[PDB]
Amino acid sequence: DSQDLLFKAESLIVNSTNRYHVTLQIARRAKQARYEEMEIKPVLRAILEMSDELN
Amino acid sequence: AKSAPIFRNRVIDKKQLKKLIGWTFAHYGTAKTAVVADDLKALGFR
Amino acid sequence: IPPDLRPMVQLRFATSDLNDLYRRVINRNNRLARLQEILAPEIIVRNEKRMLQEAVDALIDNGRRGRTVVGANNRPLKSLSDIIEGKQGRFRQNLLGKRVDYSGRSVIVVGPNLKIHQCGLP
Repeated sequence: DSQDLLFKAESLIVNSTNRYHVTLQIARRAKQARYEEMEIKPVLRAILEMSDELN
Repeated sequence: AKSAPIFRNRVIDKKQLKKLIGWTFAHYGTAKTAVVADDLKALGFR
Repeated sequence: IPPDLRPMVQLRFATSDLNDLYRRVINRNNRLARLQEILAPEIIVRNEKRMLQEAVDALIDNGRRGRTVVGANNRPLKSLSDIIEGKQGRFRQNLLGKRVDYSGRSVIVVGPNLKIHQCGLP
C-alpha cells in the first residue's frame, strides 16, 4: 500500500546518513530495474527491493 | 518506537496538539507522525 | 544581432525596435560616407558624425547620454541594454525563471478524506 511505501521510504532515509545519496541510489536502482524489465513502477520496486535488502 | 504514550487526562488546545505532534516525531519517526496527524484531523472533524 | 533575435513576424508586420535602431545607424553611416565622398562642408560632415555617434549610442543603450528615441507612439525604443536588465530583462525573465511544460493551474478546494501525502487532481 501507499502507507507501506511511505514507511519503507522513511526506513531507507535513516541508516543512510545522506538523504541525497540514498535518493541517487534509489534513482539508479529504479533505472536499472526498468531497463532490465522492458526486455508496478520502477521507483516503487526499487524502494521495495532496497527495504527488503536492509534486513 | 518502544515509547508508550502518556494518557493525557486534560483539555487539548492547539498547544497540546502541537506538543503531541512534536513528541510523536521525536520518538516514532515522520510517517507515524503523519499517521497521527491524519487520525487527529479525522477525530477533530468528526 | 542575428535576425531571429530581432524577429520581424507577420500577424500586419510586428518588428523589434532593434531593426529601427540598426536602420538609423546604417542610414547615418551611408550618408556620412556620401558626404565624405563629395567633400561636403566641414560642419555638415561633423554634424553627420555626431548623428552617427548618437545613433550608435541609442542602439547600445537608449537614453543613457542624450534624448530618448521614441517610437511610433511616444514610448522609448528597447535597445540592447534594455534587454538584459531589469525585472523584465533576460536574466530574471528567461534565465533565472522560465515558463515550463507539463504544468497546470486550478482553484483549490479542501479534500478532508485525503491523506497528507495525496492530492485530488481533476
